[PDB]
Amino acid sequence: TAHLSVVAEDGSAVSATSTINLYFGSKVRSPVSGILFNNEMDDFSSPSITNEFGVPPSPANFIQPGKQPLSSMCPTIMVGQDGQVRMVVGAAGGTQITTATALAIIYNLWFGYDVKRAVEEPRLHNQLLPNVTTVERNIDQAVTAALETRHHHTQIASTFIAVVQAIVRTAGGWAAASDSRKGGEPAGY
Amino acid sequence: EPDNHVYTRAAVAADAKQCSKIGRDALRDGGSAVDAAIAALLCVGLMNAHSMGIGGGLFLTIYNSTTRKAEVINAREVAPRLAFATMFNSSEQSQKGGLSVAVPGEIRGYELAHQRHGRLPWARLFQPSIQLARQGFPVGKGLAAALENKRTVIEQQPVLCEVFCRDRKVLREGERLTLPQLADTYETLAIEGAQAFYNGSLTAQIVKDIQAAGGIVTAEDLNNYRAELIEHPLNISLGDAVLYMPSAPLSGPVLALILNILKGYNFSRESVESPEQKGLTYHRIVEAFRFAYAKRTLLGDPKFVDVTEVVRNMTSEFFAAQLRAQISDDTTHPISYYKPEFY
Ligand SMILES: O=C(O)[C@@H](CCB(O)O)NCc1c[nH]cn1
Ligand SMILES: *[C@@H]1O[C@H](CO)[C@@H](O)[C@H](O)[C@H]1NC(C)=O
Ligand SMILES: *[C@@H]1O[C@H](CO)[C@@H](O)[C@H](O)[C@H]1NC(C)=O
Ligand SMILES: *[C@@H]1O[C@H](CO)[C@@H](O)[C@H](O)[C@H]1NC(C)=O
Ligand SMILES: *[C@@H]1O[C@H](CO)[C@@H](O)[C@H](O)[C@H]1NC(C)=O
Ligand SMILES: *[C@@H]1O[C@H](CO)[C@@H](O)[C@H](O)[C@H]1NC(C)=O
Ligand SMILES: [Cl-]
Repeated sequence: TAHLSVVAEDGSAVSATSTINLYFGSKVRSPVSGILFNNEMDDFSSPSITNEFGVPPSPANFIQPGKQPLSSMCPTIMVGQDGQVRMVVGAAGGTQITTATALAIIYNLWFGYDVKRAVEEPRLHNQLLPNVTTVERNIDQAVTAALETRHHHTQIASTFIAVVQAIVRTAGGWAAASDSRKGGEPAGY
Repeated sequence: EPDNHVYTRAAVAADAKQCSKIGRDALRDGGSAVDAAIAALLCVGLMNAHSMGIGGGLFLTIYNSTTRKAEVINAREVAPRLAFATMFNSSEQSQKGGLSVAVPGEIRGYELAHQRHGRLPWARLFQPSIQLARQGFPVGKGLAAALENKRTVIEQQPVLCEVFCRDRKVLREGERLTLPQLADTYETLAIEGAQAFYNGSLTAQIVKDIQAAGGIVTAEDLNNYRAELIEHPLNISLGDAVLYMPSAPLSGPVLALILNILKGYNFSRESVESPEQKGLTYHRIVEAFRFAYAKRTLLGDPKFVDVTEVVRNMTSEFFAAQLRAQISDDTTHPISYYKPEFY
């Protein structure tokens, strides 16, 4: 998955998330077209087995011909009272996309962190199934403590939790950030 | 580094510096948000080939400052006509080989977004990337890790090792990647338009490739694929702002639920200034995740399952209030406490 954000000069915006699902998707690449095929069929539920995330059969998400599998993506545009775009944000990486999106919005809109800190700030993730809270390797360990004393058994991600690209309006203009976890940078004028 | 990334006119935030620039340049050439978006995406499909590209699918949340309206473009993959509920019996099965491929929707997404919002010629959007794909670029950090992560499956796979290895060992950060075949394909797409992919000169090769790998995609799948305009995206309120996000099949409802739950605590700078407050804040945050995830398993493609009421519940203030009221400040709970639902 990849997310990107855009604000054009007229103040129109695009939040866009896109994916082939797993790293290198299905691992099928055409030797003729060079097209790498998605394994998006994996995002469906099966009537038989429980998924790798421990989610038991969920008939709302069973495979049907022509049907779109449930996705974790959530490309988002925050719009002001005035009709001015306030924020453009979304995330990418495994199943941590919705929690990461939430976090960046919380970080900026509520904690008041600037757009590059919203994106760089340590993250954490729980999706109920699996039944574990994963924290990033550099989370504030007071967060870790405060959760375990409330009976969360936490684990530490061995890599990182999601990749967030964001653009926030300030009175200074459009403040933009790309996630160092994946190594992008914004551009603009 | 010679930039603080605060722009007075326009910005592109992407996960490869070069693709941010490609989109920035599209805007400077007079292109719309969408034009820049598409151009950056094509580049993203090269620089982060593991993440996304024309073999996959996407959604676009678009805000138009002229009309002051938002819209979503749904262009996620669909199951082939031949697909069925019991087609897989392990996770491995739905993860590798032809059978795990859904019908790509990327290009129809780009097309539909471009017809509605494009201002640059179609071919102009492909130009930088074709250039990039033939030229070659150094492997950036993100993709080097992906390669490392998957070195076993890549190195033992000749068709993947062709572009992704040097001397039959995965490319490492800084080494030059070139995507010759994708440049051809991108060029065909630039000239012949979206049609070439779906019902055109690439179309048989796509079927032949998927099916030779054990898949069941057929030309008819491709001919029938349509991206979808969604005139009224999901929305929630946050303060005096409004967030637009996609409905099912995406996680718009989950994110709406998560945030609607958490807005009730009136978070501020204060919530993290003492570890006591910061502790409880993060606990509540995780609880909101768990409550919203519980309801998620009720979701699916709204064309095939009536999730009207589920979605209305998930994005509603009453429902959110109802779940916040059950969050314990002193403790997390068993899975069942959240009332996960599968009907
Ligand atoms: O939910 C979706 O639309 C894509 C997102 C994958 B991406 O690489 O982040 N697939 C989710 C997923 C992640 N791991 C297994 N399935
Ligand atoms: C798995 O088993 C089902 C049900 O018996 C069958 O229809 C399907 O072809 C099998 N799929 C795979 C991928 O082996
Ligand atoms: C907004 O809508 C107009 C029609 O009113 C359309 O031509 C255009 O695609 C949109 N504007 C932008 C900047 O994308
Ligand atoms: C907000 O909520 C729902 C989306 O389904 C709909 O009733 C309404 O059109 C939405 N409003 C906007 C401005 O999109
Ligand atoms: C929506 O509202 C209430 C939860 O407060 C519940 O009784 C009802 O079953 C919900 N509807 C659906 C479709 O989940
Ligand atoms: C899940 O995790 C929580 C917190 O670690 C724990 O209290 C609970 O017993 C675990 N198991 C289930 C089935 O909920
Ligand atoms: Cl290639």
